[PDB]
Amino acid sequence: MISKIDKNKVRLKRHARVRTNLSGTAEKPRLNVYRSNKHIYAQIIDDNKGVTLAQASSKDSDIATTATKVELATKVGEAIAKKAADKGIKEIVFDRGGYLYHGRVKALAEAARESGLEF
Amino acid sequence: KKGVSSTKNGRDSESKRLGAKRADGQFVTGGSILYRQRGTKIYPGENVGRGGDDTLFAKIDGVVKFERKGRDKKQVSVYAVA
Amino acid sequence: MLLPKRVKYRRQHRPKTTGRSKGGNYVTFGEFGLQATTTSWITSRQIESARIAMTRYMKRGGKVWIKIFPHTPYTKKPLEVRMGAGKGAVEGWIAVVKPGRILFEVAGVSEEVAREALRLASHKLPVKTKFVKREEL
Amino acid sequence: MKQGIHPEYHQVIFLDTTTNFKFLSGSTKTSSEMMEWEDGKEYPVIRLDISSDSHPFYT
Amino acid sequence: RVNVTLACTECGDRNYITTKNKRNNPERIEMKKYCPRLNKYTLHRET
Amino acid sequence: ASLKSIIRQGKQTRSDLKQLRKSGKVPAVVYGYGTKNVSVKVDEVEFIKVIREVGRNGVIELGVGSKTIKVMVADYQFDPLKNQITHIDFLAIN
Amino acid sequence: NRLKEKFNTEVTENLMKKFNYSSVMEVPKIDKIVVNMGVGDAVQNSKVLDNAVEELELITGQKPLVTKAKKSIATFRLREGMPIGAKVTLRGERMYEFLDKLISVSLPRVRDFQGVSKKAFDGRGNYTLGVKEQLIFPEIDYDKVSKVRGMDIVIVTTANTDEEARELLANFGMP
RNA sequence: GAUUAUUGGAGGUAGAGCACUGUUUGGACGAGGGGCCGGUUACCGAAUUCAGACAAACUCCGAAUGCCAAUUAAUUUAACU
RNA sequence: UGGGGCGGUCGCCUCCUAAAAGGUAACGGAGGCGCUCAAAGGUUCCCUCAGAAUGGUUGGAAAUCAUUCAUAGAGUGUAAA
RNA sequence: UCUGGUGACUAUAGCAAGGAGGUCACACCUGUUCCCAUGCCGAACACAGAAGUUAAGCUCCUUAGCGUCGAUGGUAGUCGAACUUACGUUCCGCUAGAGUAGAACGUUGCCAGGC
Repeated sequence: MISKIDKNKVRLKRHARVRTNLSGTAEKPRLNVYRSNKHIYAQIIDDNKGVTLAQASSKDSDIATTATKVELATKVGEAIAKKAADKGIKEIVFDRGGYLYHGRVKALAEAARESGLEF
Repeated sequence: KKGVSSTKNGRDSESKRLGAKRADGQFVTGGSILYRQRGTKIYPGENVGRGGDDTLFAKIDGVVKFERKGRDKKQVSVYAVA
Repeated sequence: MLLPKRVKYRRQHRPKTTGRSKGGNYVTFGEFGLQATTTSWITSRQIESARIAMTRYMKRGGKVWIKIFPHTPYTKKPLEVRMGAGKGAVEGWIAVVKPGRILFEVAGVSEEVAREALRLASHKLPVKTKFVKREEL
Repeated sequence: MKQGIHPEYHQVIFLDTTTNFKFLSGSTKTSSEMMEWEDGKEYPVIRLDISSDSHPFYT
Repeated sequence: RVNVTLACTECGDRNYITTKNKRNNPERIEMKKYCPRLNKYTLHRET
Repeated sequence: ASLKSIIRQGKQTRSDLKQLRKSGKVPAVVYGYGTKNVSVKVDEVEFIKVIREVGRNGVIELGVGSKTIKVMVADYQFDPLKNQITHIDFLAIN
Repeated sequence: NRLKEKFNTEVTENLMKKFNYSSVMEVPKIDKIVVNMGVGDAVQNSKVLDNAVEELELITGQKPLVTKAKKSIATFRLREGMPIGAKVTLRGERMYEFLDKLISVSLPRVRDFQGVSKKAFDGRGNYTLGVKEQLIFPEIDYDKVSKVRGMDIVIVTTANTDEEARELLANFGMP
């Protein structure tokens, strides 16, 4: 006998083992990330105070298409980078969640990296 | 005397002046020691480093604060308002 | 019976003589029993003689429970030899008690019979004692 | 499907004379003597067995 | 298993020291590290 | 089953406590539904009489001041050695 | 997926009358099977292990893998190392296309009276089955195989226990 | 500097306790190798339980007192190089 | 050196004695050392315990494999911590 | 006023049990061609689809049943003092462990939707 489960708790555990040496100073805030199944959501957060700094999403209607599963997040990285052009347009603290530098992640990552911001 | 037989359990170490060195409240240096230990009885927190021998040193100068860490564990903080 | 027959170390420390009974001060297995009024050691042997006496007086009568085991050794050198060039071998095993600490219990036999047997056991014993019933109320 | 240690199987048309139970697989990449389409265009080399002909219960 | 003395190419001195194991590592090992003559991490080999 | 008590007060020292427990009385503390953590003391003798009269359990009327309270035991601290009692806990069922 | 719809009909016919799963989302499916061989004592039988590998290479889609001994258990020559294993994970369409194959060569050479067996389970939904390699390699009859072996076959099911393994064994199995 | 009300903290003694390690009971449970024909039954061993006890080199717990330091406050008279 | 002597030992590491800071003797009690690992090192990225039963081609029980609990007991290069 | 992570509060925060919730998100899944993917699986990871999902997971509601903490009082123990000669006695303070009443099945900050 054996059972199937949710992966998000493992994501979160790995995320916690990451967060140890990794926190939003409110100078290089932590860029927290989440893909559930369909849309990928993101938030620049201060952790010195624990308070947000932005709010962005794939299913956020501003950057919204039916492109790739991937270029969607890339668009979001451009859009949130413009949002950061307001402030926090600098090199900051990136969080790979309990995820990897690959796929949707890497796409959106370089999107935000090359849409102005130099973490 | 006459035949005094021998033994062996007469061997031990030279102790190591372990434990703490400073207390909750007092003010410190940058290269200052606060605790000689083994393992991690207490974990360094703020402005503290764990050297080779699990020796804890406050990074900076300031006051000390021992405190709990989790539900059941301990840590150390150092604050430099001073 | 239900024991790890081994030990950790041989030469251990001579325990605390003073104090009080941490427990074992009540009747559980038998109905009648004996508790104590002193706080001294036992040498694995007054028990032997005592249960022998109680048995052979009971004529293989009632049932009996010892609440004891010498968990602990002592040592002794040979006769009055010079001092401090080691620690002597063991000579026996002991288990100190406390006043109030039960020692023996019995059932399946008369009150007075038990009383007599226990009295008789005490006489090969080094400690003042007391005969007791199953506590109630 | 342990890739890295995966040889090739294939859903072969085990076309036996006893009911032609051609719903099997393996590395029996043999000559398709019966290049059929209702079953796999592969080996019917499973020629004769008793699994569908003579069971000890229903022979 | 000996006191292992690596000879740099042109750092000019008999400087660096480490452990080896002849059974594990009988041949001549080489690798990168800072020879301060040049301000860089450069290769040296056993000799 | 209508036993009385008398109220303890604060800082009953080692001395007065040993004296009272040595007297023909015993300290008690009651709590539970219908009551607070109330500290009193009671005659050992009548307590034992009602024990032998009722058994282990009994909804007893308890006279403190004016009120007769239904109560039973919570537990008790009892010395087997010398077979006298040192403390008795009580629980009210109301 | 040959026995797939066969099972999909028997559930709605039998276990939707006995078990009555409140949603199709909660329907009892099999997960997979592990096909780990056993010892294959390759203290010098490296070649016998190669042969038992090549057996499952062709029987199954994946070959096994040789678990080095974690221990130095006496009464057996093994140590840190000592490749003494074999391990195979049959999940998907291979699982089904192999299932229909093996139950269709099983009774001819297994020589079983029940048709396959009645039980060897361990009380979980896992068979703990040991064998003598009769029905297997119907691709290569027992002419060139060097050594009898029997895997440790374990059902892996969404079902609860071996009692339900029986109910699903009702599909092209003879318990 | 010292002493004391006040704080704040470190720590695992004493005591308590089985929660590990154990050491020990008793009784049970069932089974095992085995009384036999592979088994019964007993037997032990082990597990499991009930209940119980012991511990310098056992601890889930945990004092008092002492130790360290505070803007520590008050009274003294030290203290250091 | 509980006279000398014979015996035995003579330098480091770990525990207990050592008395809840540290420290602390005994010809007092228990164990280790006179190295190893270029991978058992560094970095990055994955994984996560034996054991027990659970039981089964093996089955000496248990090798291997199988499911649940397992408190890290597993394991952690070398003694105990 | 549901979600998301973000959260700081120790689990009286829980465990287990019982019930509702529905592809706003959640996840079931469709498969592997696509990057990627696994000393040994599209298992996982990653890829591409959302086809059907609350059944699971998940939220809420109930049980404190398991756990947790946890009184009051009291005990030992212990400072100190004074006694005497005691495996001590007494007085003064500190007052534990265990037990026991009892409890709680969460507070909570951020954001943008959702409201």
